Amino acid sequence: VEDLKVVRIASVATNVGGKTVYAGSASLVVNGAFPEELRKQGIKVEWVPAAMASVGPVINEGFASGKIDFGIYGDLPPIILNASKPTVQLVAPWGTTSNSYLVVPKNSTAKSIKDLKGKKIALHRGRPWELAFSNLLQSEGLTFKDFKIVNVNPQVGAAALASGTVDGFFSLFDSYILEDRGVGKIIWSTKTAPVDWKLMGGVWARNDFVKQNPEITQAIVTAYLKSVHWVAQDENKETYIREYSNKIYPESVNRREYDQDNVSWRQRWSPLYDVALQEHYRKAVAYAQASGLTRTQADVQQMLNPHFVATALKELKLEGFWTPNAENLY
Repeated sequence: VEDLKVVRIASVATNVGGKTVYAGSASLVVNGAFPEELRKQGIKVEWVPAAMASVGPVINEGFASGKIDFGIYGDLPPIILNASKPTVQLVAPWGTTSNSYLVVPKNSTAKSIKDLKGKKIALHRGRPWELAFSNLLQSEGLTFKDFKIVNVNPQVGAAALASGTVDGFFSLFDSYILEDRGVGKIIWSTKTAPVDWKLMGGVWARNDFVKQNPEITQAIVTAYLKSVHWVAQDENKETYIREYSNKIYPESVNRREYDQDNVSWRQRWSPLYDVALQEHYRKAVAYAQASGLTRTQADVQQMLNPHFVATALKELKLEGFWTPNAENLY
């Protein structure tokens, strides 16, 4: 019978064939040594699992009402929350969560986005990967104006491309299934893009919680990075793939997401607040407003707090384990 501090931590969760998937980082932290190590510190973690579209009325809302303290999820929601009012801080970046991919029907002429001018492209609007799409367009001097954008989820979009109902499909690693059923081909991917075009996020903390409890916040961040250091070693890549990845999809699909990438296995897990992170966040906040997800732009600086990872890396002797990325002069 101990005197524990209850710390409420949210994650995005999904039940697949009797089990629960958590968005990459969380599964490792929910299923690893993290809860137990915090227990030694006098901290009881309590999980607040959230279905993939309860994120607003459960996570952002729990943050808003102070009923949640930490949240392990993507950068898009907390950006939307923070625009309304500064509420939440990034205290541990989880690295780069996903590449994005351009897929064309198996028998297509198309070799790069240029070839799809005036064509139908299936894209789930208002999703983080829309930023990568926008970037790619910008990179080659194009706009949304130059395409008919079919706004559909990845499943409808996948079915549509397989049919030849669209001429292109922009999505994440679910794209590989289309290659496997022999009905699509990937022709572009963020594996050839700057690091900031990749999806991000991590461990978000309620601003008031941090201000009141720097010590506990630190214990969480230090404990988090311990888990991350463990998974970021190559010998544990296969364990991650088999135990902690996205089980909606076959292991080979999950495995291909990391294949031939310009970011190593270890670097995918980087918690560094490097130039490429800052830039991604600057870019993401601009896109959130332009796509009308928010009226306002969140102050990027007040939303990023590098103090805890800095303390943790010194404490864990991991100051040289990751390397900071610079601005990619594209």
